[PDB]
Amino acid sequence: MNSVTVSHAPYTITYHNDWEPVMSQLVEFYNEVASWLLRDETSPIPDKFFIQLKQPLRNKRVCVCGIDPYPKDGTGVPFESPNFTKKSIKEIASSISRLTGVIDYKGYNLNIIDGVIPWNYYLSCKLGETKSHAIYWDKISKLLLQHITKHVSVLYCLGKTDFSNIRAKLESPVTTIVGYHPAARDRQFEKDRSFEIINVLLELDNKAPINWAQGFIY
Amino acid sequence: MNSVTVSHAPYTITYHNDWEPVMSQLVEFYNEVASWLLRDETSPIPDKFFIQLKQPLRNKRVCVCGIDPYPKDGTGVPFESPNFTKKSIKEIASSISRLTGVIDYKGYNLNIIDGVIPWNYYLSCKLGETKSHAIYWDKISKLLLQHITKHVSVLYCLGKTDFSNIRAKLESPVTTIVGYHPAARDRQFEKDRSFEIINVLLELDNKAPINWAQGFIY
Ligand SMILES: O=c1cc[nH]c(=O)[nH]1
Ligand SMILES: O=c1cc[nH]c(=O)[nH]1
Ligand SMILES: [Cl-]
Ligand SMILES: [Cl-]
Ligand SMILES: [Cl-]
Ligand SMILES: [K+]
Ligand SMILES: [K+]
Repeated sequence: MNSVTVSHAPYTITYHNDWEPVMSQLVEFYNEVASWLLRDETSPIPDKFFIQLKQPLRNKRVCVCGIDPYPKDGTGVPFESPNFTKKSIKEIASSISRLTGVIDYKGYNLNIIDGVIPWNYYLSCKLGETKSHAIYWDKISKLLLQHITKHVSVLYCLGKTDFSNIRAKLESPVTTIVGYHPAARDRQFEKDRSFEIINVLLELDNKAPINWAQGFIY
Repeated sequence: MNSVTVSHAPYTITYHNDWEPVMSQLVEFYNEVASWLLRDETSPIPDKFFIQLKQPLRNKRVCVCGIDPYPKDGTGVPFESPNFTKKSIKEIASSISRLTGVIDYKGYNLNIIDGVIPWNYYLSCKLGETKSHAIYWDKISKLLLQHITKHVSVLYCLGKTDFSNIRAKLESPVTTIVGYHPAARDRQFEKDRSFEIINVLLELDNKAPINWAQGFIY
């Protein structure tokens, strides 16, 4: 676990060694755009922007990727809602409940699942405004996700319109699924088969399925 | 069925209307390289290069794709061996035999199966030399396979090394699986569950299964 310093808040970024190859470019890129980010109140707060860089990558086989943090109360862990109030994670838990038979739970967290790294393409938004920092994270977003696709077997992105151009953006050889976002119109998410498809493709790729029930909190 | 003219042999390419949108570009790319390509004796003969363009695409939900034709005796139909002598198709048949329970058969052809189009990424080779014509087919190969992946639900490529970067070339929402080639050492093809898993993937995509037993000749 090393760290590097950046000129603007949060001033230091702690990271796992698996990220070493991109940290130099990340410092340079972040120093360029950070003033744009910090003039607004943000979700998450700046000290939590990069908290997922503490996660290893070599033991990951699925990236679960949303476009950017919750408009409010983002923790720096994508989808995480400590009090289980956010619609997105509740919808995800409901789907996993249906697939796993786990009916009694108090919460759900993608970040405690073996082999899964939850990710947000953009690492912040202006408080209460989705995708408001897209232009500023852009170069960093491509850099960091491309780095993740060097490790994982499956990239699962949520939001058909949000991720409309993801394949041209990454130019990756990795398996990529773009599914419905939890708030997609007409409850399309609950019929989405992506969690099942991911496991079929992993086992095809000679990897263990994801045990999605590990995400539950009791 | 319409046809177009090319400047060198086979001179006329007849095609089903489903291929209409790539034909002008095909003519242009083929005219650019045919003079160099036709320095060699080929598998298949030039009059059979394009015979699969006679197939419709709108009723196809799976493409089974090899790298290029048999080094000798290619017929223009990928994997096809009229006398059932070639190793690849014998291994394919054996795999489908175990999957289906069909024990007595005299041959197997991937081209007589409802919903399947068998394909070769490169449409010829120099006689007796595998992948020898990749230099000539390059642009055509991308053009044609990309068009197929706008119609099929699953793309099944044979050759882990040959197709390792294929999802970056296609940049497609199609579900692409890359499996072992029939002649993979330590008999890895025999362990491969791709043919079986194709129907699982199709079901998740709300499509009908393939009846792989239609491929048998008796
Ligand atoms: O972190 C989050 C939360 C909701 N939606 C996302 O895309 N990411
Ligand atoms: O047509 C063929 C024959 C052998 N191998 C392939 O990949 N395709
Ligand atoms: Cl969506
Ligand atoms: Cl063979
Ligand atoms: Cl192989
Ligand atoms: K969001
Ligand atoms: K071949």
